[PDB]
Amino acid sequence: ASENIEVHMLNKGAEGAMVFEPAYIKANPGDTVTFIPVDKGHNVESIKDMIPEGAEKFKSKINENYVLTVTQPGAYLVKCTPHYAMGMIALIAVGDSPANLDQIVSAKKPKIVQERLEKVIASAK
Ligand SMILES: [Cu+2]
Repeated sequence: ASENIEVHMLNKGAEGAMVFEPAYIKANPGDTVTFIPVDKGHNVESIKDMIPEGAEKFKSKINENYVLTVTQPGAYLVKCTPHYAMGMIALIAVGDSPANLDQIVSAKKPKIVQERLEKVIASAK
């Protein structure tokens, strides 16, 4: 069955300022991911060329509870549009072995983002 996972958007979390909690999401195809802003001023958006081929781009409105359906297997890098430069990202691993994860780790992106992205990848390891 399809499960729903809740992800929160916070000004301050345990890992720092401007975060997605959790920042790492393990899901199966057909799962929904619900993005919930706790504080005002956050949204969720897929980052260009950081979702698997076949997946559709999306961008939520600020403060709305966004329901994302993941169909394609692989890795999804998401961001909060206004705080992406501050490291506000979340990774969604749908299925096993996202082949595009390598491509997501190497893609050009803010240095503070790379730090968080790597750290979540190591913790999931
Ligand atoms: Cu934000």
